[PDB]
Amino acid sequence: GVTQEFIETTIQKITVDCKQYVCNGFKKCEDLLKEYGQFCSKINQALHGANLRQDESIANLFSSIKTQNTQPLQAGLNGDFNLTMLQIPQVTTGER
Amino acid sequence: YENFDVETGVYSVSSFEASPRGEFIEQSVTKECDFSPMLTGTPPPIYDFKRLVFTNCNYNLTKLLSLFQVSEFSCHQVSPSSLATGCYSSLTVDYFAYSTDMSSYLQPGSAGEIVQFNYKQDFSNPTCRVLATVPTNLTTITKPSNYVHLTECYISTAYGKNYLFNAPGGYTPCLSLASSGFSRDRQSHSQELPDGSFLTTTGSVYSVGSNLQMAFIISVQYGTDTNSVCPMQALRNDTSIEDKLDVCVEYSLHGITGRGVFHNCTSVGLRNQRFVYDTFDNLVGYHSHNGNYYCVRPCVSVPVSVIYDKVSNSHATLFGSVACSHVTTMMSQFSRMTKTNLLARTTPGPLQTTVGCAMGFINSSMVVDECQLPLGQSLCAIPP
Amino acid sequence: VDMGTTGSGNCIESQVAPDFFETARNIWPLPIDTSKAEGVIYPNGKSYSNISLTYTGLYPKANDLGKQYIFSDGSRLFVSNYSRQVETFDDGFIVRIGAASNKTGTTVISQSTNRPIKKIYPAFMLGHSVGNYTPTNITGRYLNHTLVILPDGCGTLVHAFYCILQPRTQAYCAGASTFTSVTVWDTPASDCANSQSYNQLANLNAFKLYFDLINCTFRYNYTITEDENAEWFGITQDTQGVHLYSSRKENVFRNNMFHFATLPVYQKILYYTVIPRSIRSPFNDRKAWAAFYIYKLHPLTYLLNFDVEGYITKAVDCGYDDFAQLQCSYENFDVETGVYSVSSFEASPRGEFIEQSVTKECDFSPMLTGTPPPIYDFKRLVFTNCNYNLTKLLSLFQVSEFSCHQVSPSSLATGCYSSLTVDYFAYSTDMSSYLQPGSAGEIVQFNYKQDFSNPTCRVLATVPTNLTTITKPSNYVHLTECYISTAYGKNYLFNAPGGYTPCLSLASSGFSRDRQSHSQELPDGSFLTTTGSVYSVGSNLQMAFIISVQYGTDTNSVCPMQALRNDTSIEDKLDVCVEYSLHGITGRGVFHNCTSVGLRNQRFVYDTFDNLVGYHSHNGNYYCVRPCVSVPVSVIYDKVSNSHATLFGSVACSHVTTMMSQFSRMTKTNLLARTTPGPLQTTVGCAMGFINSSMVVDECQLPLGQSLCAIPP
Amino acid sequence: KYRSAIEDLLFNKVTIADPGYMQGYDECMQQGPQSARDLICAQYVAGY
Amino acid sequence: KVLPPLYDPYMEAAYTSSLLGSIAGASWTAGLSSFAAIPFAQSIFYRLNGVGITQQVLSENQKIIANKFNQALGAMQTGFTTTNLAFNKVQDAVNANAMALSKLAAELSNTFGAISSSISDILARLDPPEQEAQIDRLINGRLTSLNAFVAQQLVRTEAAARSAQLAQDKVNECVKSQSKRNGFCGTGTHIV
Amino acid sequence: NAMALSKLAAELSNTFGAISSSISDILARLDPPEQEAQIDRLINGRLT
Amino acid sequence: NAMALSKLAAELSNTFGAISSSISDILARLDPPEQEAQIDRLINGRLTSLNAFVAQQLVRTEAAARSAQLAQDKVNECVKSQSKRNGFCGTGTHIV
Ligand SMILES: *[C@@H]1O[C@H](CO)[C@@H](O[C@@H]2O[C@H](CO)[C@@H](O)[C@H](O)[C@H]2NC(C)=O)[C@H](O)[C@H]1NC(C)=O
Ligand SMILES: *[C@@H]1O[C@H](CO)[C@@H](O[C@@H]2O[C@H](CO)[C@@H](O)[C@H](O)[C@H]2NC(C)=O)[C@H](O)[C@H]1NC(C)=O
Ligand SMILES: *[C@@H]1O[C@H](CO)[C@@H](O)[C@H](O)[C@H]1NC(C)=O
Ligand SMILES: *[C@@H]1O[C@H](CO)[C@@H](O)[C@H](O)[C@H]1NC(C)=O
Ligand SMILES: *[C@@H]1O[C@H](CO)[C@@H](O)[C@H](O)[C@H]1NC(C)=O
Ligand SMILES: *[C@@H]1O[C@H](CO)[C@@H](O)[C@H](O)[C@H]1NC(C)=O
Ligand SMILES: *[C@@H]1O[C@H](CO)[C@@H](O)[C@H](O)[C@H]1NC(C)=O
Ligand SMILES: *[C@@H]1O[C@H](CO)[C@@H](O)[C@H](O)[C@H]1NC(C)=O
Ligand SMILES: *[C@@H]1O[C@H](CO)[C@@H](O)[C@H](O)[C@H]1NC(C)=O
Ligand SMILES: *[C@@H]1O[C@H](CO)[C@@H](O)[C@H](O)[C@H]1NC(C)=O
Ligand SMILES: *[C@@H]1O[C@H](CO)[C@@H](O)[C@H](O)[C@H]1NC(C)=O
Repeated sequence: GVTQEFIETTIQKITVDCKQYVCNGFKKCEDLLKEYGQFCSKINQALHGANLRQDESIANLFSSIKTQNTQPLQAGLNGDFNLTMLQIPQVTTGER
Repeated sequence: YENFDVETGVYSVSSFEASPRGEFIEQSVTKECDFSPMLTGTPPPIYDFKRLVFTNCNYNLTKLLSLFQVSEFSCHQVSPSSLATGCYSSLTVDYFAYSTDMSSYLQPGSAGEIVQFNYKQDFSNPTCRVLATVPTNLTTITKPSNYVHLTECYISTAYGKNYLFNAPGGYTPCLSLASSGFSRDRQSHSQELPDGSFLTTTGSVYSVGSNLQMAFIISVQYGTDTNSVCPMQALRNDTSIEDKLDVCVEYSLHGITGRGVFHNCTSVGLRNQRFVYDTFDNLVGYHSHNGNYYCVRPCVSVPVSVIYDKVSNSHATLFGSVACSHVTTMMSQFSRMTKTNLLARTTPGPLQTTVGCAMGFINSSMVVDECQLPLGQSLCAIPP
Repeated sequence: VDMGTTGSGNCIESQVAPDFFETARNIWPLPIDTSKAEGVIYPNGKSYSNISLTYTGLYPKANDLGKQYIFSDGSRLFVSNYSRQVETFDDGFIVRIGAASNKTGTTVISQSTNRPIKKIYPAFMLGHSVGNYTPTNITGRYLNHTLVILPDGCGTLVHAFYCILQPRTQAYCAGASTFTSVTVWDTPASDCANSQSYNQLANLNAFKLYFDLINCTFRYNYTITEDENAEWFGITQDTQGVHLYSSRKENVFRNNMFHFATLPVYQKILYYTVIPRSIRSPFNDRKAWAAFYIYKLHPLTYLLNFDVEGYITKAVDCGYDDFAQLQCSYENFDVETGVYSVSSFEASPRGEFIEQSVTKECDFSPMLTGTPPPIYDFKRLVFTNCNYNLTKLLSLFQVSEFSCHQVSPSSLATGCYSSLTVDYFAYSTDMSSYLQPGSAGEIVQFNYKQDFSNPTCRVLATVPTNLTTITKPSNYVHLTECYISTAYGKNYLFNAPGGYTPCLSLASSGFSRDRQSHSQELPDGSFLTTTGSVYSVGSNLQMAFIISVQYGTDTNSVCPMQALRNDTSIEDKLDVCVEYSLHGITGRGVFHNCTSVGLRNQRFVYDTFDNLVGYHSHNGNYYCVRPCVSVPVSVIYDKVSNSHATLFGSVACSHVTTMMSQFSRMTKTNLLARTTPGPLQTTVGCAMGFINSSMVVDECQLPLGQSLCAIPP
Repeated sequence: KYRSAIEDLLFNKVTIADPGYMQGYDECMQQGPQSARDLICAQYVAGY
Repeated sequence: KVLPPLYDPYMEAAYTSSLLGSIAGASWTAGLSSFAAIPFAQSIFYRLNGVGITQQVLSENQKIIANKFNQALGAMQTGFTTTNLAFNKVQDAVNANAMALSKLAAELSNTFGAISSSISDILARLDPPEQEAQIDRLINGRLTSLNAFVAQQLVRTEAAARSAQLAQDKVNECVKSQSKRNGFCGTGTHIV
Repeated sequence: NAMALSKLAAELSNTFGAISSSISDILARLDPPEQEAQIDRLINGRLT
Repeated sequence: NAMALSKLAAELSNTFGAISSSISDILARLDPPEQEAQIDRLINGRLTSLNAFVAQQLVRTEAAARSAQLAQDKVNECVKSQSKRNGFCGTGTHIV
């Protein structure tokens, strides 16, 4: 029996141009928004930190390649077990 | 980020350079709206006001307002000054004879017989209420005998006094009954209905002062396709075919205004609409008079990413998701140094990568196992 | 405008017999197909594409059969009773033109003939008032200015004009003794040049033969391309005039009606009559013409689906069905299989539940007799447990300013309050700016400060010379100073909001001259000093009224003088949505019989969230109040079978039956008729469309809760 | 029965406002306004 | 802006290929320090032996076991339908990624009580004292929406980091080794 | 579980700056130009 | 930890559309009918900000409790004993 399970590792990383998003490049709107403090800079820093943390997490997850010994699996049948469904097909017509 | 000391990384930055903007004006040719019935004959009574609706014409509000001495110009969701420089899908004017001494009775939410039985203003659209005095020099408008407004409009039942009230912007139910004018104060008119009840109205008659006074209720509507009712302006029809392209302009096209950058774009959209919108009601395209479809983008649309290395104190720019040729031809959006570097064909010119156009980079065969400046899609920025 | 040459000569007589046209053989029912967006006016706000939105406007009800009108062809013409039936132009109507235009036709006057069917454009007479024709007393005569839609050009042009239809006196014409109906004939036997290009005014000439067109405000016409596709015509009226809609406007190959004309008819249109049309086809080339259907437009919520080309391809009548309510609540035409909590989109007519306490009348007599007090010595009247007539008080004054806070001047005369406080004094309207909120000067500082803690209104009024009960005082007097003279001096005393000045007793002596000062020695050795400004009263005495109100929770005893009857909810208006006004408390709700609960001596019962839950009525019966949408409705949808069912969560089935006027139209119909798949009581509420099956399952995609599953048909 | 003895003690030691899954819309009228189960009876007034 | 992912799809392919090549091993030693070059079939049979299937049965039913494994791998295709829970989770993650962007874009089109959702329209139709209030209302609404979006993005990033840690644990326990736990790597006795 | 329902029900009873928390009360006491503002305030708060 | 405090302290300095961020300034510069509106604007903004702060504090407290449970697990498995798992107590073969 085969149990299928999905474990997410990423989300779409979004950076928002807070000034353009809020004011659409209007001087009056920017002057009125300046009364709210440092909102846009804080938003930018928060999004940048989230994206940086996601980048480090994904790099940490993928770092297992550098320190993992493997063996070259035979293409198609590995003994009597058929692993063609899980192997990357090799075609010399174009790029891998 | 409002930080003098920024750490090493790749950042999404805002645009702070302000560049001069042109103007893109495209106005449809239309006739002139005629306010002549408003300026001739005797003005109607308040309960029997006259409505003028203007569509696909050019209005000169200065000409109309220069013939009157305005005493009150209360407006809602629009300004009196914007009423003369704005474009509308329709322009409705309700005008009647009204004494400015009765100004409080025409106000929103006011009590009395004026709102109940004569005229209730409608506030579902941007509307302006103008109370104006007709000067004695203007002889085209004739002073009526008196000012007449209804004090009652009810159906007399067995219990009696079933008062009928005006709908916002509509006429009184006793309009046909009040067709015969009220010669005396507190004169009553009664009509027999087939149900057996009597419809009764009463009018208040008071003399007109030294100068006749009118009331104008101007209501406007705004359309997203074409605001045909536009002011008479001598503005030229600018051409964006060669000039004002790929640069920020302040456009006013067939009543739609805003700021944006216009690009050449293959005609995509509905085959009848002049303006093209996306699912979020953003003006995306525009079919121009010259038969060319233009492809509207905001003033700041290109994503700019700055790659900073603190140790080397060196920075580079990545124009995410943009081709380098478009970056070059659309240089009037970035910082002054970026504009200068795009104007002059520098040898470290724009470079096309898999994550967008790169400025300040060079193609390299170097392969790394880790980096502190990842550009995305297995790309790393190697600091100088 | 110029309507053309006045018609002269006799009219063409017509035979009126509804018994031939209105037959079961001629009935071809064509219900409104909402899945095809049939008769949907394209909204003028925007042209959306590839997106599904809900819209509120004038739309036809789903599966509406409408009214069918059949016209024939002629010598003496044959027509129905259409010209004498006066329909009600409530919100407008839509016309389905030439749905059948290529099938066999059964001429209502001819027999045993099957001619190919040809579409026809309807003719209407829309007006504000209706009456009788003088010589015949037959209903269907439009008085005053009348709007007439009239096809012309053998079917290639439509005439729209608005003016008085003066009946003539010649025989067979309207307003004559030999008048039967207002029929208009095309006469295509070389009188329309049908063989040649279509250009004639035969229809308008026939109408001018019937009626005299005088004092005619406008006359437009619109070209119609000679086609045979099914057409859609619609008409509505709003503040901008009368709007005409046509599917031919933007795309005759589509089903969307687009606005194409606005008619300057600003008075409300209340009636419309279909003008019978009998064209004069000779026996050589007689034809069987089509029929048009008229569907009334209702204010309804619709879920419109816009094509990739921007056209509405399908629509959903939100209140028609429970599946429709599911589609509109989630705004999704394609909803996956599941059990959904849905909203209520059906609007049902509401009654009125009025219960007003009997009280005496508040007396404003001191406000209307004697000389009004000065501003610093204003008189205050507080009213509780009485009926006020604000119209009576405000009709004796010429109001110059009616500024109000947290309440409107109109609502001040039709609202109920726990108290009504009126401060009135003599005040010159030239000093209006000094009575405004936050104003500077001595008026607010030392004479009167308005208290903005309750909904308050400030009225500046002029007393007419006719009103002789109020006597003009000698002058207008207000205090310019009120201070305690200490060693340093000038310790100014300021008015509290709504209170009197500390110098009121000092100022009781009055002020005869301008800038007259009064001083009093306090026991501490300091002097209390006041100064008054005296200025003459103008031609008319002017007063100032400060009306402040308080809204109560239990009983608003101060109610307006209304002759409204005390309605009874014992039998009528029970378990149905009503708009109630009970002892000053207003709102919308549904009333049910309940055993008397809540705190004693209280008329109204509230929960911990200040929601009106109960009400003790005059008839000694306690009632439970619900927000008029209270029964939870759950729709169980199976996509594969395209079948749906309703679960009324937490409600007994008997109460679901009695409380039927809250759900969709189909649900109301199914609850009215004792259908054999009637409401079924389960452990999760009342179920409509279910049966207990005694079936045991190990899994289900439609779980009702409490180990219950819905097995799709 | 559907509860063990220890389950019975645990459920009796915890107070939970009973939601009227069946006929609970009518049970709220009969009970009247009660602070303990007002949030359950607010289902049909607030709109949840 | 939608930032590109940190790695090219080729790098993810390399990661999954290394995972596939790391399946075979000793699976009986007392550490992770040594790597044995036992082939895939031998490793699978050793995992079956560890499950509790004796070597006599494994030697007897070699082809039968291989055929059943091949049938399972070929039936793995059928799970990419709406009925499967894991595929529903994949589509749910995609839909959440799309929904964040859709909400962010759609919050710019609603007026928030103002006369218009466009600052240009407010400037054109109104005058400083009123247009200041209208623009302030728009600003307040947009700031609240942006703050909500940023908070939700932070929550999603933390959840994705925790789920990536869980995925690393699953790779280390179920993929690179055999699991003696129950329900961590699916129902039944875990093999590979 | 109880506090979620209690908060959801109690958020319907507070005025959010308007003259009243009831839409009917606002419609009865005010007029369209001010009615729109008060109802919009209530709507914005309830949506948040 | 510092950012929570900084946001809480800095949300008291922005006017939120009012004439001033100080209630005393509003009371001094305006009069009851407008004083109520401005103070209500300030109140609405500060209430929304405080509610957001409390929700974020609850989320952080729950996350810290879960992380404390994880730390207890790590102490029991890696510190007080030797772990045969891979990657729970770092890369390689765990010792101490
Ligand atoms: C091993 O598995 C592969 C992949 O499932 C099988 O290859 C497929 O064979 C079928 C039948 O001939 C073809 O229709 C497919 O196109 C092949 N490829 C795929 C990707 O499905 C293969 O037959 C199996 N058996 C062996 C002995 O290799
Ligand atoms: C369609 O309507 C137009 C406009 O009302 C008509 O043209 C006017 O006809 C009147 C006489 O009926 C003339 O006095 C006007 O000079 C005409 N032109 C205008 C107002 O511009 C026209 O007759 C109508 N019928 C058609 C075209 O068949
Ligand atoms: C509008 O009216 C004024 C009245 O003086 C006139 O001078 C002007 O030419 C008109 N047209 C405009 C401003 O386009
Ligand atoms: C025809 O219409 C009239 C009203 O105009 C109605 O009284 C009469 O019954 C109708 N005749 C029918 C339906 O046969
Ligand atoms: C019409 O009504 C009048 C008034 O009742 C009556 O005298 C007359 O006979 C009726 N019929 C006609 C004119 O045919
Ligand atoms: C029209 O005539 C009918 C004839 O029956 C009569 O009953 C009706 O009252 C008349 N209507 C009017 C408005 O005179
Ligand atoms: C309208 O019709 C009525 C009834 O025939 C008539 O008395 C009146 O004079 C007409 N005109 C107006 C303006 O009411
Ligand atoms: C037509 O209008 C004239 C003025 O142009 C007026 O005197 C006359 O009474 C009107 N006739 C009607 C309404 O029948
Ligand atoms: C009838 O035939 C015409 C002419 O070919 C065609 O345009 C139309 O679609 C057909 N159907 C209907 C319902 O009119
Ligand atoms: C209120 O006062 C008016 C003054 O004319 C009077 O006619 C009316 O009967 C009074 N009562 C009401 C409207 O209930
Ligand atoms: C009354 O309130 C108290 C508060 O402690 C509560 O315990 C009790 O159950 C309430 N009684 C009711 C709602 O009948």
